[PDB]
This record gives sequence, C-alpha cells and structure tokens, in this order.
Amino acid sequence: MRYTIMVSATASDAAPLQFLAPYSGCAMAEYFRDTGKHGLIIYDDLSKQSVAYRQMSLLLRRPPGREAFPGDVFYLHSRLLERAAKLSKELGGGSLTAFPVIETQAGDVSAYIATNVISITDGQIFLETELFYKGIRPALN
Amino acid sequence: AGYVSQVIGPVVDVRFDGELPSILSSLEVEGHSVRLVLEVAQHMGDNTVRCIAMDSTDGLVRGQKVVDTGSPIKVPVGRGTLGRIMNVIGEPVDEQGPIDAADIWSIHREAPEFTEQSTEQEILVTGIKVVDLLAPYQRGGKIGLFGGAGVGKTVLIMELINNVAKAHGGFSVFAGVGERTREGNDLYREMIESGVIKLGAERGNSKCTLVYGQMNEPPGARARVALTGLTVAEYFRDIEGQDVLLFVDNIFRFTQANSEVSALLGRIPSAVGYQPTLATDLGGLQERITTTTKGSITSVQAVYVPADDLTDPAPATTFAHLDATTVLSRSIAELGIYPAVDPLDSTSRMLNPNVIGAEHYNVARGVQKVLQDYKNLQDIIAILGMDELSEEDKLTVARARKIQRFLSQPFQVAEVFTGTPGKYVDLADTISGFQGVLTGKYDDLPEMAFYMVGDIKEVKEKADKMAKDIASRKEADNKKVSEELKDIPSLDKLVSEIKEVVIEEDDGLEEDFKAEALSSETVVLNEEGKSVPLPKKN
Amino acid sequence: EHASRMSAMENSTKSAGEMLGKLTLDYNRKRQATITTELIEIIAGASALM
Repeated sequence: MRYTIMVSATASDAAPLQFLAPYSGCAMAEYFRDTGKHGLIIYDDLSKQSVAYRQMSLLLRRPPGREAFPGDVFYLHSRLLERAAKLSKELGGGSLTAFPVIETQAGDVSAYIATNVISITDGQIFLETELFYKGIRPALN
Repeated sequence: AGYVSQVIGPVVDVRFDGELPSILSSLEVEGHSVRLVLEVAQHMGDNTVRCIAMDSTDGLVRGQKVVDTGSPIKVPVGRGTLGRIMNVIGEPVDEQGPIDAADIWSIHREAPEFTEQSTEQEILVTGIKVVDLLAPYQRGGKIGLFGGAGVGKTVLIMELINNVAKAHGGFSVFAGVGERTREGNDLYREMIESGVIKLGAERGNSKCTLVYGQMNEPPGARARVALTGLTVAEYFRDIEGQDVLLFVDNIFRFTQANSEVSALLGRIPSAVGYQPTLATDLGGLQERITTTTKGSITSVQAVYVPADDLTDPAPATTFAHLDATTVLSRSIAELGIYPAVDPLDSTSRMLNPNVIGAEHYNVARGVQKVLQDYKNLQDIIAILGMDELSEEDKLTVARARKIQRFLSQPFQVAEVFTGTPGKYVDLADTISGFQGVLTGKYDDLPEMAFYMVGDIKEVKEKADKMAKDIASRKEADNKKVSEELKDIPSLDKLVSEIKEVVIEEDDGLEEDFKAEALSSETVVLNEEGKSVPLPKKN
Repeated sequence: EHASRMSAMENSTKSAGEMLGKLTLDYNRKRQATITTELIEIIAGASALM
C-alpha cells in the first residue's frame, strides 16, 4: 500500500459508479504516467464495468446492439485502454501499463466484450480452467 | 447558422432555422476545446439534422453554434501529404507543421463510372518472387493480407511501398483504420527507419502518406478514415496519373466501425450483428479502388476473420471484392523463409492463362503442384523414414525443398538492419527462373544456393561462393584457449566489478506538483451561474 | 497387424477430421443464427416500448 491506490466500485454501488471506476483509476494512474514515473493499472473485471455501462445505456433507451450492448461499447474500452502508453522522452518518458481482466463463460474468446478487449489490447494471458486442476498454477494456456 | 439540439453519445442533433446542410456534409461546432467536426447522417425533419461526431462530444451544450461548411469532410491532397500523418479530418498529427496542400478534396465521392473503368485486367508487378508468381496482384484490384504478428507483415508493407514507388513511380497511402496507437507509432518509426518516410527538408522524397484514425477515436472517426486515405490515393490516381497503393489496415475494423455508427443511429442490425447496409458501406469504399483511364489504385487490405469463420458476413462480404489473398504463415516464417507468404494457401483471381498467359500459368501451377506433392508426404517421411520412399518422390522432395527456399528474397527496406542488399526481381526473370528449377536444370546446385537471392543467375553465384568456401576452411583451426582462466574470474571479483546504483527511501513525487485543496462541500451553480454551496433544504 | 493398424488409424483420423470439419461448419451456422435470433428478440423487445 505504500505504492498502490485502490479504486473500489463494489456491487452495491450504482451502475454509473461501476462504469466510472476504471476511468477514475486511469485518471489517478495517469498522474504517474504524465510526470515521468511509471504506472500499473489493473481493471479487475472490465466485464462488470461493461455490464454496468450496458445497464445505464439500456435504461437511457439508447439503441441496443449485440448481446444487449450499445454501439459505443467498443469505444468505451478502447478510449479507456489507449491511455496506457509509454510516453516519449520529451514528455518525461513515463508509462502506464494496463492489465484488464475479462471473465469468459466456459472459455470462449468469441464473446462480444472479450473480442472487443482482445482487439484493443496488445497481448493476452489466457488462463485455462482445465490446466488449473492439473496442478499447473498459474493456469496459463 | 445552426445550433446543437441533442447530444446522445457520439451522435449529435443540430437544428438549422435556415436551410439544412446536405447529408454527408461537414459541420464545425463553433466554440469547444478541440476541433469538433460532425458529419450529417440524416435529415430528421422539423429542421433537425442528425450528425455523427469525429471527436468526443463530452463538453457540448444544447444551443452551441454550429457552422455548416457547405461540403463534406475536406482533406489536403497532393504531393505535400507524403511522409505526413493525417487524422480523418485532415489535421496533421505528426507534429511537423501544417500540411502543404496541393488541393483540398472532398472525401465523399461516387465510384468511377462505367465509361471510365478499365477492361484490361492486367498484373501489377511487385518485385517479390512469391507474390509475382503464385498470387499475382491485379493492377486496380484488392488484395487481402492474412498476416498478423511476427510474420514480417510490416516489412512486406514497406516493400510493396518501396517497390511500387521504385518500379511504377506511384505513391502509397496507408490508411490505419482503427489501429492501436502503439502499433501505429511502431509503423511510423519503422517507416522513418527504412527510408520510405523522410522528415524535414527531404520530406518530398517520401513514398507514403499515413492516414491514421486511431482506436480511441469515436466510431464516426474510425468509419471515415478509410475514405480519407482513399481521397489521398484518388488525387494521385486522377491528377498525378499514377499507380497508387492503398493499404487499408484491418478492413474488418472499417466494417466494425461502420457497424457501430449504424447501431448508434438507431438502425436495426442485420445478420449476425452487422449493419443492414454492410454490403453497400463496404462497396462504397471498395468500388472507388479501381483502374480509371488515368491511373489505378491497388489496395492491400489486411483481413481479420472474426471467429475463424469465413462464412461470417463481414469476411464473406469482403471476399467478394478481393482479387488475391496473400496468407502470411508462421510455419513459413519458422523455416527462415522471408517473405512469409504461404505459397499454397495464397490465391489470386489473376492466376488463369487468359490474363497471364499459359507460360506463367503453367509455371505457377507446376510450382504449386510440386509444393503440394511435397506437402502431403511429410506424414510419410516423418513416420516411415526420410530415405524410405522412391527416388522420384525424393526428387520432388529435393525440388520442392529448393523451390521452398527459392521463394525467399532479401528486401531493400530490410537491409538497414540485416545487411543483405534487397533484390527486386522482374516477372519474366521469375518465370524463367522457376521454370528451370521445375524442369530440373538446377538439381545439382545445393538447397542453400536458392536462399535469399534475386534471380536464377544468383543461385549459381551462391553455389560458386559455397564451393570456394571449401578451400577457405584449411586456413585456420578451431580451439578455445585457457579452459578456466581466460577471462572468467572469481565470483567475488565479478560481484566487485558491478557498480552500486543509488537507491533512496524518499521516493519523492512532489516535483512540480500543484497540491490544490479540494472542498468537501458540494459546490453548484445558482441561476445567475456563480459557484454557490448547496441550498440546504430539499 | 501393426502395419495394418497404422493404415487403419490413418483412415480414422481422416474420417474424424472430415466429420470434425462438417461439425465445425454446422457449429458456425448455429453460432451465427444464435446471435441473429437473440438480437431480433432484443430489438423486438425494445421496439415494443418505443
């Protein structure tokens, strides 16, 4: 905790707070990116932030697209995740490293938000549940 | 002359009391943080137009003045855009001054009509052996690039740029539709490093115009950036008279962006999830890539296949427009063959004897049959034995093993980090070279003779050097002196030569920091608009 | 016998690959139809309110 901030929008919190928690935590970590230092942001369950944003947009009666999601649910996560950069030397040289966490359902990377974040991010760390009980922990496929 | 009425996400309604702007016209929101361009999508009635923003709409007030430009989005075109990076609306994002515009062209355009089209259907010689022989490029056609990461896709992009500018004297546009900014910056610096983009006073000698619509841009900006690259390419076609290359990086992201702007305008999605206008929103882009009577645009579009499903409607609609595929393989690249074009999974519509002639067609089909014949016995060699089957089967093994080497080729933009000079290979030399290996005129030359060389009068010089290298081996010996005390010290000496770096427990962080004081009270605006505490009664 | 089994399980992987390819194509059809039908359900639910 001498180096970690925690931004916690829990399940009982309102859906706009769960929507805005990754953006607020990215704003807190962009301080370290922008002033020369180095950041590590971890959006644990960006799936649940996506579900909260879908809630707010269906309740605002914006037109739903695939699975119920809005049109700009890709723009949501890409606008969030492109703030993880390594800056140039004339901007301090600082950096911010994102680890979004996406829960899959029975291990398909063909789900809509999972495909969106796979399209956005650089790599992936795919943890397989079959490898989990074979003793292999971390269960990295 | 018009004012903002609704702001719902990236979708802005503007109201005009005078006359309305046309659909696809560009509107400037007067008074904002950044330049906010809207593009008119429909006339809703009651003097309202429905627009789709090219930047963020956060910070937009109902009643904000909006100026109609009287035209669609207009971008700078010409030779002054070469070596520059533009966004969708034409602003320079490479931070190197303005853009020296020859003209300012509308990005919205009808396709070149029937009388202007070319009926010739000829081949674009690219100087790459595996591309010219097995999967040729139509001059004016669309080519799907099934590459990825680590298969040398960017080197192939820069070599198509380099060889087309070198041979046919045409320029290139790269439309980075929805690319990540790390990948776009990597391609920018790799183009500066390889000499196809030059900065400063040598800027006119650049071969490529980058048009970047990044992934953090709104869906309206990613949906239109391919049209901006098209307009830059169409100026070189229609005014300069060139054979242009356009690179639509991830045509699937163009599809996905137009699907997002169709979903945001409240249209019912068609099959699997796509826009109802998917075929026409794709064909509006792809039909402007053609051969006119002036010049041509040849488009190399990277294709992503959504769930490894070729019957998905976005690749099934894209593959109707494609004239060739060049599949880049990891297994080809792990045999050290560069470029990593899969010689058997790459196709071309230009591969039939009515456009390339029976000579080129039969050489390509013989090469492809020989590599296929080697491909379906590798489960017979690895199972039963290498020298197990016939000599004729091992003749096809040796011939396809040296043709599989011969498809590799050193690249001219790769020489600044590989040293090996790149070699442009002409088409007739490629035909006459692979015909000789196919008949068996080079069955005596080694397999490493056919490796990273231009044409058939270089595999001979490769073997000549390899057999002069036999006589250069008895010049010395092999030995490694001083088994335990040449340079390997005591481990205490090795830890007493590494220098201690300075570590402090005051981490700092108060270097150029404001440290404002944040109020705990909630501060609102009164009806006059001044910052006031909350009136403390519900 | 061992060589006959090597030639017999050669045709078994051929059959279990062509059956797999047919089943993968039919799964892709069912995946596309699932996304379309769930989308048509969602659109019909939303259009009956607006």
